[PDB]
Amino acid sequence: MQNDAGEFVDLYVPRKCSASNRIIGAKDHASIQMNVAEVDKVTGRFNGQFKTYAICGAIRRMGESDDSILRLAKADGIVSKN
Amino acid sequence: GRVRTKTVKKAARVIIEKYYTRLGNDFHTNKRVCEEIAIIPSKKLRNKIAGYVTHLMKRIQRGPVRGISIKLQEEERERRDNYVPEVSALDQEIIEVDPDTKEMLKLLDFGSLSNLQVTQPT
Amino acid sequence: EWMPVTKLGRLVKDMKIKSLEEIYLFSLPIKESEIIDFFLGASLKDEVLKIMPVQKQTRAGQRTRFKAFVAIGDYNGHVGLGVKCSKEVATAIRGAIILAKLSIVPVRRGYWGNKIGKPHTVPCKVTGRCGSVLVRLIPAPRGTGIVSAPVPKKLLMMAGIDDCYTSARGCTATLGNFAKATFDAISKTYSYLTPDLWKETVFTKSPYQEFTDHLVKT
Amino acid sequence: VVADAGAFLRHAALQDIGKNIYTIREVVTEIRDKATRRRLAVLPYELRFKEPLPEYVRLVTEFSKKTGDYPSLSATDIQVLALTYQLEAEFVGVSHLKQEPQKVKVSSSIQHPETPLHISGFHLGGWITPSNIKQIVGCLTTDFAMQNVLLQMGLHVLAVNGMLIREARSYILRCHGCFKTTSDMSRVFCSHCGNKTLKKVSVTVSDDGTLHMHFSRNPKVLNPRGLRYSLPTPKGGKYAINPHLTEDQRFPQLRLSQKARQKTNVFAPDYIAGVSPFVENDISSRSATLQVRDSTLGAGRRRLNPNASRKKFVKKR
Amino acid sequence: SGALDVLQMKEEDVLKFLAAGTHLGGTNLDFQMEQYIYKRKSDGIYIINLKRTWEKLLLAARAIVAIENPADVSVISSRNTGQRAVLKFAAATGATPIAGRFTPGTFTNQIQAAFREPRLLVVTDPRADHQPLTEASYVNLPTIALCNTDSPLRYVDIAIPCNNKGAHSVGLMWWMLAREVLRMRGTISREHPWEVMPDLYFYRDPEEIEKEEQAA
Amino acid sequence: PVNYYVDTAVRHVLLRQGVLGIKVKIMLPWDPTGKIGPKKPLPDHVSIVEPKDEILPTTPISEQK
RNA sequence: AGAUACCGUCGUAGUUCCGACCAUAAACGAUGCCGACCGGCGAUGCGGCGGCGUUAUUCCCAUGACCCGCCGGGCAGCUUCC
Ligand SMILES: [Zn+2]
Repeated sequence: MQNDAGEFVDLYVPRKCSASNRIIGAKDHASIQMNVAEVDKVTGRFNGQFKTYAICGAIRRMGESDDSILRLAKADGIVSKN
Repeated sequence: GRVRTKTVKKAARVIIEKYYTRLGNDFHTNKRVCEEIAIIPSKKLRNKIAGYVTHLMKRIQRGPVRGISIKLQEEERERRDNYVPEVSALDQEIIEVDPDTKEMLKLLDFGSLSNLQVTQPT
Repeated sequence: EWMPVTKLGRLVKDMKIKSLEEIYLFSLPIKESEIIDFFLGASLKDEVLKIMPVQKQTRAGQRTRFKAFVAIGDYNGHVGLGVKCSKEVATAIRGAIILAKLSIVPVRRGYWGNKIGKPHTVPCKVTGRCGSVLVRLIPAPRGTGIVSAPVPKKLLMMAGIDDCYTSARGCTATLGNFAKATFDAISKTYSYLTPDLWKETVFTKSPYQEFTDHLVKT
Repeated sequence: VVADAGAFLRHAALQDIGKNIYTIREVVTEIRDKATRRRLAVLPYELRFKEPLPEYVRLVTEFSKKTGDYPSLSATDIQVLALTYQLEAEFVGVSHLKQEPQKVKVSSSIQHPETPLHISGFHLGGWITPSNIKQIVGCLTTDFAMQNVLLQMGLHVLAVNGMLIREARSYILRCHGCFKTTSDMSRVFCSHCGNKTLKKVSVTVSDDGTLHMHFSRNPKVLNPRGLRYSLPTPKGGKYAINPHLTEDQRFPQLRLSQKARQKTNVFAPDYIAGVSPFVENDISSRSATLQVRDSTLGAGRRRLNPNASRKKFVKKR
Repeated sequence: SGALDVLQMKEEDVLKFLAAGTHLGGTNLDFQMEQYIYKRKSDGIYIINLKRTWEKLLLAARAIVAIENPADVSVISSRNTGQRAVLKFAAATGATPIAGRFTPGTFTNQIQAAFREPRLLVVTDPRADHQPLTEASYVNLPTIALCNTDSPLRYVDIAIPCNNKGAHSVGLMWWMLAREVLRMRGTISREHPWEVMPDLYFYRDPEEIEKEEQAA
Repeated sequence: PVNYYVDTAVRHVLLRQGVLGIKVKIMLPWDPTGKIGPKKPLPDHVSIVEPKDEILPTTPISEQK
């Protein structure tokens, strides 16, 4: 990552999965980047803001990326409790 | 027998797509407008093309066939797609509901709905 | 003059995708070989690893066609591998050259001992598999060179890997298996979480979600 | 005396006593049987062609959903009942009609739905005694969806049986899920909720329209047992077979070969010359190699629950 | 749901799901769907927790919003129950629909004239149109599937527990999906109920055309 | 159209061991002869005039010159 | 064409019981034993736990017989890009 002098010796920083923290590989095509939008707490229109999520493919293979995104938006208050 | 060909079929459908408005139900007027637009070879080919155009006009005047994509018929279709009746079937008085469905909305704080009907459980 | 057929290629062509790296960051597939020619260009070399003749068992005998194992590589950055089977031997080669450009992984380079200067070896001891072919890359001190079979030495050279310790197992004589497996293993260097990579990833705007104003234009 | 396509399908040539015979032009052109067109060639000169009015049609459709038969009727089946409405407003006293008649009055029994309620050779005597096959103003309709709407108005009609109607014994299908009765006996999936939660419901309709319906209170039908099982991956291709969930998901075209799909018409005496005394079995085509079977064949294995003890060497479709 | 009373399931809308019978679930229930259920009852009709169903609509009613070009959404029915909804969905949306047959290779085969590159997929059925799901597994497409109780969540991204075996059951889901995303974007707001009646998005069933032309 | 599109040429080249004989066929294109191809197009090809865009009037305005 | 073989009629030893030998089998899941972890789904066998109901002539509790669910150990399935 960083050499002795401290320059960033790497090409790009690969993004990590937002569910299981694994590296999304560069040739991974079941991968997701779901830009979920934010609401007003009052009006219900579009904020201008949006929360980007990320699902790796092996999670998406298992049918479990539904609950994963579901509890990630629980974690960001986009899903109400119960 | 006498089976048409892709050169007959796939090229006639393009005349439908672009110039449906000038077409009609004649063989002999579809054929005279065919040479106005289709830069064709020999006349047997344009006769088979014009015959498939005429047969296809006959097929259209029942209803839309699969092969077409018409700028005029689809706006006609959307103005026949918009069948908006008086009473939609989601504005009704009595809808019979199982007792196990009833306990959900009492817990999901919508037990105040009066349009329901708990029936005799079978 | 190249006219792309994807939303990817237009943003590549029209100065909107800045580097090759942003395609790797959002893991977008590349379906147009000219994008590879756009960024790499001159800094890209290719090698025929084998031409083998194959025969289709036709009802009237056999007929001859040729496979072509072409590995390409940006020296210091990237590799690829393509396998085209055609009838004409010049056709099978130029098919696999395009087919290898469609298969460009990047590679991560690390250090053996202390991190002085530029990286030279594999960051950890990664492995790869392709059909009973185990291939293991191992980090190596600076200047030891590639200690391998002649075949993965091509891919490791064309990556920019200066030096490595290779160990392999299986029926390595079957070239396609043995060349994909070492292509597998160098593909996994960026697919390996090391403690450098614990910084939480700020998801930047994807160029689809960013430059879609220019995609409504064309 | 309104004539129907079922009266000519059973060939009820009864233009002799009822003499006010009116009919629809469409319901005789839609018949695909040639012996009915043979009936159309000679006899129907005594009847008259007529259509009902759009004021009359909509008022028929009002209590049609209130008797729960409007999707069960065909489109041509709507106009025939409205064709009776102008005749009744013309000839008969309108003052003896009713509409929105009556409730369900569930007569819950311990009788299984599949019991032979009045199937002729079945007996619990009742023989056949070979005369009785022909012993098995108004209308002549053999469709119960037609017959249901008539008697709820209080409209006595007749049939190929020259006497009037008083008893209407048939079966309908109520959705066990959404409580929706259809008069169709052919479909197996629901029309409102689309599940396989249709169950057999026997009715009994009088001439006045006393709807009383034997809902079979028996937990062999009210059963959740063979109802949960894991399903394979959804398969897409020319030869995929998805396990028939909805009434209309696009199955691929799988068809029998016409040299296999046809049986023997062994009744016909033009029969002697040539082949074996049975139909030749199809061992050649790729209809046989893909093991394409009839949708009606093997239906008893559908009724078997999935999680059971199948013998260790079977494989179905 | 984002715990807003602005976004809470309103009192009229509960009636429609009861009316068409979306609360009536299938006979089979996926264990991946067993989170979303309310209860098993007798005779295997797994009644779906509708507030949970309502919470999953709204995440999908946030997912479609962030895309700048609304044409970048593919909306697909493979069967003949969600044809009329999907077509006039995009008429009210600006989406890019696919009705009827999904051409295998619409998302992969870059040579085709049918080849489109969307940014988001919404599916009527994860069993009927499963073919554009596996297509969406290759082009990095997020996914929304109108999931029944028996609906495998494979390659879905968010999923909505409704019923879709019923004709009206499907059409109310698309109508009310479109009802929120438009009021999310900035048309007429939460006060007015929407001018398009959900009977427009019901399936036509052209045996009923001859049952509606002969009376109206 | 094999008789005005392809050009058949047949030779007899010599070597030490015998004779090779080559065959070269050149199927000519369209766009009539600026040394290039024939006048007459393919009798299978059906060129349809591109969809000519026309202005739609709404109000009866009589443009009298 | 060839048969001492594919056939039939009899039929010893054996197949049967008891007492000793004998220790091999395509003795098979062609898959050592014990323990842990790793997806689902119902059916079934045994034991137990709980429960609206129906029948043993109801009923009084019994107790069986079914029916819905749960636990544990079994023989088995089916499913699935673990
Ligand atoms: Zn139903």
